[PDB]
Amino acid sequence: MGVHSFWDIAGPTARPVRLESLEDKRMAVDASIWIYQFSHITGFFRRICKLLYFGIRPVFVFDGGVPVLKRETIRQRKTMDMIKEVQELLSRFGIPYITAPMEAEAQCAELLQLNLVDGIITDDSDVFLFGGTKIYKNMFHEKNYVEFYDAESILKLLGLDRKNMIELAQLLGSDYTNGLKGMGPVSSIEVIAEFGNLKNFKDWYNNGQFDKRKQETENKFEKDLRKKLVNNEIILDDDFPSVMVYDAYMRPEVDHDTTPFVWGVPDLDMLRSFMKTQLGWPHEKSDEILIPL
DNA sequence: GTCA
Repeated sequence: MGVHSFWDIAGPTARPVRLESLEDKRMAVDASIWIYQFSHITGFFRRICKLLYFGIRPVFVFDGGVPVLKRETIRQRKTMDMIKEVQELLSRFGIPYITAPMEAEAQCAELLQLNLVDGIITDDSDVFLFGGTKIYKNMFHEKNYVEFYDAESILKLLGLDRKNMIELAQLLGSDYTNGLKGMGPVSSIEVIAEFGNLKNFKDWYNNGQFDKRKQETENKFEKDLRKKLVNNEIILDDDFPSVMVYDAYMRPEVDHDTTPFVWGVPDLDMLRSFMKTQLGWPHEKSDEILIPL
């Protein structure tokens, strides 16, 4: 997920962290993203166990609904009784969960900004756009280490602040915008490097679009860029950059609740029962995995 | 370099 291929750009700044080092950390986890995949009880259970195995204290976050901007965009790119059975599993695991007003990602970012969590576990790079600043990526790949990302390293090493990343999304694409046809990680980062921002990029493109001369006296990088935008027949309007896309990312609907989370030990019997009730499990299988933790 |  995320600004399409934004992870490609943020990429060079990742720093590998052993999962052992995460012991005792309060971590926001976007639950809705998991439900949108996972059978739905099995995946949760495995992932939850990996989490607890390493001593992570997770807070699961759920969507309170999908904003209109996100609905349109996903559709174009092409029971909730499952959500209950999973909050059942969580509660029986002692793990707290909240339902956000709108987006789990944006809410997750707010938990970090309020010191209710230490980091965000996510593979959705839109979390940077909503202002998330301490991201753990590839938590459920089969590895012993995870990739750590923070907004400061991105700032110092790449020269990209939060506004820059929202404008990167309007080139690359994301949960809110399709980006521009023909634009990927490298064209997009270079457009920001050359013009600083999208207004100067639109201006450069409209001012030379029919002025016969400037097009022949342009740098090579420009000459190739103009070509690609024209091949794709792109119209840079007064709608570009989008003010509403900027607004959805900069001020999303979020729950300023400042009440610290509480974590309980799991319950070895409520879980063994649970899995039997639903997944046709024995108390042998259940106990063998859990009891260690 | 950008997409199956």
